[PDB]
Amino acid sequence: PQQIDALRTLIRLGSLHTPMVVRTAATLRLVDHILAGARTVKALAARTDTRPEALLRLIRHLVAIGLLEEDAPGEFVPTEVGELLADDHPAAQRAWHDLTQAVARADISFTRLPDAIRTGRPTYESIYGKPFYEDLAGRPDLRASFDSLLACDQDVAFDAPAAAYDWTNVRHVLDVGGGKGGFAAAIARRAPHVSATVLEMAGTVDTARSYLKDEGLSDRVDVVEGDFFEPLPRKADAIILSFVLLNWPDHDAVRILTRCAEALEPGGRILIHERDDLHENSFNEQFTELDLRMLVFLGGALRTREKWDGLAASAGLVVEEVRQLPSPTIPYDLSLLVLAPA
Amino acid sequence: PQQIDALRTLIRLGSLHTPMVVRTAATLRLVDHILAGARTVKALAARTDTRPEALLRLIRHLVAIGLLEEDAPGEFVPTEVGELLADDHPAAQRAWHDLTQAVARADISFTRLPDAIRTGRPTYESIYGKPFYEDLAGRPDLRASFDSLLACDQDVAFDAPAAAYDWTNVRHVLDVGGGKGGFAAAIARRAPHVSATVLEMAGTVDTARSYLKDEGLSDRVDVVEGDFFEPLPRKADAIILSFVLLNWPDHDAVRILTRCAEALEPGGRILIHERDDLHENSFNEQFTELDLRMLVFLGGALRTREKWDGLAASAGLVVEEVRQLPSPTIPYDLSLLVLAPA
Ligand SMILES: Nc1ncnc2c1ncn2[C@@H]1O[C@H](CSCC[C@H](N)C(=O)O)[C@@H](O)[C@H]1O
Ligand SMILES: Nc1ncnc2c1ncn2[C@@H]1O[C@H](CSCC[C@H](N)C(=O)O)[C@@H](O)[C@H]1O
Ligand SMILES: O=[N+]([O-])c1ccc(O)c(Cl)c1
Ligand SMILES: O=[N+]([O-])c1ccc(O)c(Cl)c1
Ligand SMILES: O=[N+]([O-])c1ccc(O)c(Cl)c1
Ligand SMILES: O=[N+]([O-])c1ccc(O)c(Cl)c1
Ligand SMILES: O=[N+]([O-])c1ccc(O)c(Cl)c1
Ligand SMILES: O=[N+]([O-])c1ccc(O)c(Cl)c1
Ligand SMILES: O=[N+]([O-])c1ccc(O)c(Cl)c1
Ligand SMILES: O=[N+]([O-])c1ccc(O)c(Cl)c1
Ligand SMILES: O=[N+]([O-])c1ccc(O)c(Cl)c1
Ligand SMILES: O=[N+]([O-])c1ccc(O)c(Cl)c1
Ligand SMILES: O=[N+]([O-])c1ccc(O)c(Cl)c1
Ligand SMILES: O=[N+]([O-])c1ccc(O)c(Cl)c1
Repeated sequence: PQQIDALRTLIRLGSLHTPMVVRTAATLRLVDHILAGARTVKALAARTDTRPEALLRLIRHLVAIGLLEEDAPGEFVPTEVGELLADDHPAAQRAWHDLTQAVARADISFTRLPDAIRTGRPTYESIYGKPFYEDLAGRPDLRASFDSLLACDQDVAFDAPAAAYDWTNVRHVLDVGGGKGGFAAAIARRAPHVSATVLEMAGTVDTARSYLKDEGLSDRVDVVEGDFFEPLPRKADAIILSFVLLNWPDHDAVRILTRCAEALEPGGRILIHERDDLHENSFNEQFTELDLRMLVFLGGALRTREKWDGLAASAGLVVEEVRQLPSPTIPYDLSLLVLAPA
Repeated sequence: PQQIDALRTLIRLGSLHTPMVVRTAATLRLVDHILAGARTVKALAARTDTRPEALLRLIRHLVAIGLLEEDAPGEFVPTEVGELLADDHPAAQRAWHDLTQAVARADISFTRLPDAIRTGRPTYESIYGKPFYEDLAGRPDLRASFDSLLACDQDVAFDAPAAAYDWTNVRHVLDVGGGKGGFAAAIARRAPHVSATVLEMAGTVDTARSYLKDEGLSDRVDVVEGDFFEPLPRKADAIILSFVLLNWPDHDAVRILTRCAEALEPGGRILIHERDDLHENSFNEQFTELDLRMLVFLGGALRTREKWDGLAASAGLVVEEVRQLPSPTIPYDLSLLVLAPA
């Protein structure tokens, strides 16, 4: 029958149990326990305190989708794909799929995706009771998990964009929504003359200070607790917005950009570190995953190249330059947009 | 980099937004509206009352995963795979993925899959407030949706198993949990001498009677409202359990089989219509989808061939024969197990 291939393709794409099986495996640390020697259902059930027959039924789907394989009778081992759920694999995919950590927990928001397409508004609060960052504020453990996930690739998060900008004429940097201070730290290492300030939320500021202290950068990078919708705590030659604006709908993104514009020294620049696909190039799974997460988590959005041109104008800014960043690790197209006063 | 293929494979398998995007498209009847002439985002937003920019973002992922394609600038059409979401396509995949119909609604149970692997118990009640069939009992609209989904393929559901059994020495049939009476009806057509009784729950009995009335079979197939954990309403030469036992854990399945055994005429047989994969043949997506749905919806289970041998023994029965059924439509391996008193 001619449509069976198409049918199977649709059913697979539409299957909700398959990603939940992957995330359940991640959460139970199943692959770690297997690598440590528990290859049978009875051994793995003991290690995870799960019911043996129910665990077998989970394992059966993990084999069907190619994450595990039955090596000997009743003995299971990870495939090349399944091995990526080992806890210390550099892609950190176990943590990214762990239902007790911030992102896979937030992904439950997708169960109300129709509401988000109707309203353009996030569904996270309807599930967890508070909007995303307020929820993280009330759950320091989730805050910590979130901060660690985002920084899982330091070359992409911090080193590549720091290396792609000329800091020679920069004296002061303000990193707005700067997380644990990784970006500010990478700049400081490359540009010894720079002093930097990280503006962040409660909880994150302590992680940031502790990180910078560990790095021996406390004297060059300070951390300020604050709200980037209010006047910024000081002026700067370079103001960093690294994966900040995508958290926000257009009217909020403009407010943040305007606060940054108002804090620029003469000759200063605003640096945006984000995706910037041309619209015609944006129909890809990397763009849509992050963009749709921003919708249901936060009501934010990824902006295509043509939108960035528009957003800058509204904040009294102009796009001076868009620097296509190298991909030092995985092929993941990122840019550094450089904005100047209009 | 050598692991990028494996990484992409894992990320796709683990993606929760992708099936929710498919189910959102199904629920919004997007493909139907496109086929009817709404090919632009602005036309489709009007037809679905969704926010245009949010709908574009949904459509972008539908293109990325190959369900839609951009035909002309800003105009979208279904692919060969996407066309299967048309409402009248025989595979009924739009309805099976519609979040307001019974099954895709029940699939939200998978968001608590770790609890089900730990306990072996369903998560449906924890989401919807009542166990599965009690919830359907309180929502006649969902009951109706459920009954219609299961019967979407009448050749597989009713005609094939009816044609695969010799009714010559059968005078009375009892179809236990017989749904709308489709199986009983198919037997009645093939075996004019048979009288049949459908035992079902409230609500379903009215649909059954109405269906049989429409079929002109009221005089040969009657419908009884009842509970198959209680003594069965009469004796029979053939007792049908078509996709019933998988709804139930082993101890409940044995109780049902025992009630059936207690209602058999001399020489009678119990006919089980279900999957019966050998365990070594069960590591496939058809088996696991249904098996894992039974776990989280109901705490039920698919039984492999070797389990059926064991279950029959416990009910005072013996497997006389397992008839591998033909697949008149899609390749979906089903059997008719014939059980006799031990
Ligand atoms: N109103 C607000 N004021 C200051 N920071 C805020 C804020 N709302 C959200 N944030 C911060 O915005 C950050 C976005 S995550 C970005 C982290 C970092 N710039 C990186 O590239 O890795 C979060 O750390 C969050 O704490
Ligand atoms: N306690 C009970 N007594 C009688 N029927 C029950 C029951 N619990 C569940 N059922 C029925 O069991 C059926 C399982 S669905 C099976 C439908 C049909 N035999 C077919 O093959 O298509 C449902 O229709 C449900 O109403
Ligand atoms: O083709 N498949 O892989 C497939 C999977 C699950 C199903 O329920 C059906 Cl009907 C088919
Ligand atoms: O999947 N990710 O999120 C991810 C990000 C960066 C990486 O270097 C790798 Cl290897 C993986
Ligand atoms: O889940 N993510 O990939 C993700 C990335 C960046 C974010 O700011 C948030 Cl809030 C989530
Ligand atoms: O999509 N993300 O959220 C994400 C997060 C961290 C990364 O290094 C990369 Cl490359 C991507
Ligand atoms: O994809 N993101 O949203 C994201 C956020 C923070 C980061 O450091 C990186 Cl590298 C990526
Ligand atoms: O050329 N350098 O001095 C230099 C310094 C830091 C970097 O990350 C890179 Cl990539 C280069
Ligand atoms: O390789 N991919 O397809 C892919 C998709 C989403 C991601 O966040 C990343 Cl990091 C990679
Ligand atoms: O996917 N299904 O559930 C399904 C079942 C029976 C069919 O004939 C077809 Cl075509 C599809
Ligand atoms: O979702 N399903 O495929 C499905 C099939 C049969 C059932 O009895 C139930 Cl309860 C669900
Ligand atoms: O898996 N199911 O639930 C299911 C339902 C109806 C069918 O015709 C088939 Cl073939 C399969
Ligand atoms: O797969 N099932 O569970 C199922 C249930 C009822 C049916 O009529 C058919 Cl054909 C299949
Ligand atoms: O040979 N017959 O008489 C007959 C009757 C009904 C059927 O469904 C089939 Cl398949 C065959």
